[PDB]
Amino acid sequence: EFNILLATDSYKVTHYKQYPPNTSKVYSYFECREKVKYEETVFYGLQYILNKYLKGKVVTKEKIQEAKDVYKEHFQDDVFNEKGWNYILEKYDGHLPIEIKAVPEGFVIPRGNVLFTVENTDPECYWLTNWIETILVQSWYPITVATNFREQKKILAKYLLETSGNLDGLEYKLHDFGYRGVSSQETAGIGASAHLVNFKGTDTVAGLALIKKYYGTKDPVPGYSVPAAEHSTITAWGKDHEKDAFEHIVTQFSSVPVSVVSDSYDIYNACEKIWGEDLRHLIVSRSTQAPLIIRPDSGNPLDTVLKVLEILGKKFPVTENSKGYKLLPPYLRVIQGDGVDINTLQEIVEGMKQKMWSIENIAFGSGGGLKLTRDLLNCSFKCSYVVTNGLGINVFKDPVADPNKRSKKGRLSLHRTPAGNFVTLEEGKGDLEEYGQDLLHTVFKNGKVTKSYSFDEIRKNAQLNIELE
Amino acid sequence: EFNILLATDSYKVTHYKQYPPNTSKVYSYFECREKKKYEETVFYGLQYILNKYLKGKVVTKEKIQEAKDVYKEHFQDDVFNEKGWNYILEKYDGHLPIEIKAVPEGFVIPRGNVLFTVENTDPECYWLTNWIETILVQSWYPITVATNFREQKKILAKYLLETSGNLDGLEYKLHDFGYRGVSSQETAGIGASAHLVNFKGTDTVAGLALIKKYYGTKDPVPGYSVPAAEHSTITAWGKDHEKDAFEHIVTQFSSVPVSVVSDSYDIYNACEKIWGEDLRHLIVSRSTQAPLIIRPDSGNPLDTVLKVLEILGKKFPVTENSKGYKLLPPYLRVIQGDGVDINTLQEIVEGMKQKMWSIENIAFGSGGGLKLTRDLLNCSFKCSYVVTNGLGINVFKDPVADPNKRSKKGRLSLHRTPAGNFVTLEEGKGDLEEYGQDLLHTVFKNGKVTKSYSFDEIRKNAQLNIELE
Repeated sequence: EFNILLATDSYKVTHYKQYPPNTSKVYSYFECREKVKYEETVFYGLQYILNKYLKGKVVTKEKIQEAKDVYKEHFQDDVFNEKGWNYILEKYDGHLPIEIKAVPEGFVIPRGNVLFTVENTDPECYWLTNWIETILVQSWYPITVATNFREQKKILAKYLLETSGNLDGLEYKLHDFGYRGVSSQETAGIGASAHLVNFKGTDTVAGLALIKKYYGTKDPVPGYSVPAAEHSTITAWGKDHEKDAFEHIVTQFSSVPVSVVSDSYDIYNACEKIWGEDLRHLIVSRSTQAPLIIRPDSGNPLDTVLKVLEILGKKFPVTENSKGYKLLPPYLRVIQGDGVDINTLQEIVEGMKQKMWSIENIAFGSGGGLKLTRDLLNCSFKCSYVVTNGLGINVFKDPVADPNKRSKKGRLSLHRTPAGNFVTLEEGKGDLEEYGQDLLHTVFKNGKVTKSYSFDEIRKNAQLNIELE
Repeated sequence: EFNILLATDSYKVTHYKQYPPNTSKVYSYFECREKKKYEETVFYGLQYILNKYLKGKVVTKEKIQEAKDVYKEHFQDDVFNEKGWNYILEKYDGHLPIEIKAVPEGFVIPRGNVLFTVENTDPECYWLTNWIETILVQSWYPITVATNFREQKKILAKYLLETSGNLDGLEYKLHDFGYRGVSSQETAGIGASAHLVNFKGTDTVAGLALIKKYYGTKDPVPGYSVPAAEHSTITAWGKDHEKDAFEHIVTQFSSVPVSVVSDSYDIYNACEKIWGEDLRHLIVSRSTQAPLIIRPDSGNPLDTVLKVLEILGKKFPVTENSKGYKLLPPYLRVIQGDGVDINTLQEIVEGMKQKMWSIENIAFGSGGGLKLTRDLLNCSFKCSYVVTNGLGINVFKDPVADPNKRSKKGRLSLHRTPAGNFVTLEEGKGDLEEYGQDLLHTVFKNGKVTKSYSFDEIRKNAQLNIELE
């Protein structure tokens, strides 16, 4: 079972002895510190952490003893604050005397703004604020995943709108195929849930269950998939029977969309001769609700997509839409799921546009051929205010060799500007009442989640301006 | 509770309808595919996955129903092999009819070799081999982390030996500080355990629990830490009292090693004036077993390390070791934990060597200021052999635009070559017995872990040649 006393950076075990004597308050905050890309971030994922790890009785006699014994061996010394943890156990029935304020989940906020704050609600637990830094800082991951997929969606939306005149199906243009490529089962759930803030197509089932348990959606599930082949279901037929494989698969899945990986041996032969000739009769008979989705999975992503489209464009009836772009028939689509990061996504849709192919023809997969870190958005947790001997003091770091690492001073609040933008006020200045109400909400207090958001409101908060029309 | 029926890529749910009819066997393998440097990989982490996710009764009626319900909504269609899963539940008491053979954990194997194979042990469960690809492929992470840290260890060892004449303390030269920068609690444990294959210093406690549970060590713990300050415990004293903070902390931890982050405001002033003058008397009095460890954490990693060393060398008595390199007194050391990836590590030690500073003077920390992916070592799982209508056929992919993605054919085995290197035999050629014993051993069969390795064995297997000498 998870033990919060063992879920911190080792050195933090020793910090209660390092703060100034008679420190009653330690107040800290999280931001995506400022540095033309990633100018605004989606705040998402804290609610998962609050619920899974921080809420309720998180301290017990057994957990304290377990922690004591581990740290004794780990430090080769007795440095563990048994008394402090016993105090939380005895006084608060193991509930953390901590208050956390945060911007609403799904909110899109410019870099360099306070996103959440953490402070102890009991003077005895001054050390607790930064003990939980490590666990809270991991919010960097869902924030960054949600932000990066939103930035990909912006690109897709721009080009889909330009080439088609609408945004129909945008939420299905970037399918998450990343399950095998993440570092653990837990990460798969978190990352997928972050993808699903932006999109609805996913092969990472773990995301659904996390969203259901921690957020909730009006719909039965937040994300969907369709039958698709992998290389093993094609190659198992034998090198000379790729056509037989294709035929079997599209016949098994004749009334639903089906994606068929087409590059096991020769993607271009597969498109021109197998799909485009030998099996063409099975493709042109398919319903608009059940297209064949051809999947290349190798070679230069851009060149391969453009060549596949040209091949298909000559074997199938192509129309020109109202915007002047070429459109495959509705029973035939392409998905490119190899090497698609934000850069190559941009490259492919621009390349298609230059060749007069509608973005309607294509979808993308995120997974193979790819990497986001805590430093991408400079996600950082810092102490900004302490009370020692009853005197509050504004604290910060400001390293001489890196002004970018300067942290904020004093008690923080988030506000609307007269123009309707966000501004973070420092040094308790929000109390001057010149900038209206603090936009942060208390979301955790003394062992209880005090405010939460459904996955539906998170998605609405995370919407693109272009979607808002 | 974890449900294996929900822990695969969604599309795999549909693959039982896509393999050739009358297929009784699907045999698949994992390799770190060669790429036309990371020439050798540490095989590590499968045992964790076998134990946590695959062994024992992993199928129940409730899990089948849970999956049935999820997939019905997720696919908006009833595709789901309920009968196939029922069969495993009824016939094998929910144990997976799968055999996995693997190279021993800790083994260091060149790229392009079979590391493990997977096959169904019952004809009815041909579909199961690749169902579990997703969960098994996540072994990419502990493999890549263990491999990357071993490669960093190689560099450290090379330079430590050159500048000092020995490898003393090598296992403590790269401390894991990466807890807050990974994507989840589970990843933290996995990644830390992989770091610990190579090193002993860690602030990620989760690594210890995982090792104890899944591998085991003679020693009580596989990894250690020491007291250390973070910016909050320094900055909380107020900008005018950094010296007071330093004094408090080193006095609190007078008899053990103590690391003190010294760049809150001005790392160079801190070293020269605070440590080097004001508090020098508290430093030169310390034991060799309890050094002060100065920690810069900002600026150019190389430039800052060299400048810190130059400062300290002028304030403290420096010796010249037998190799002609400068050495700080034993009560004083430096740790650089910002921006230290393999490339920067190399730059720093080479930079130090150029300025005649022994590597004895420095340690490094990983995590913060830096992102390994599945494609780094091209960790891949592919089907190479199937039996259809009683006939075995050797199968593979070989995409025309990317020969690097060609996969191996037929039944595989791993062998020592006459010169003592490694070779993977394809097409069942291992059966000819021309190459000695198959190095792959059955580690999993029909729900049981059949062979396990201790963490001590893994560490021994993963040793550097330089350590062997």
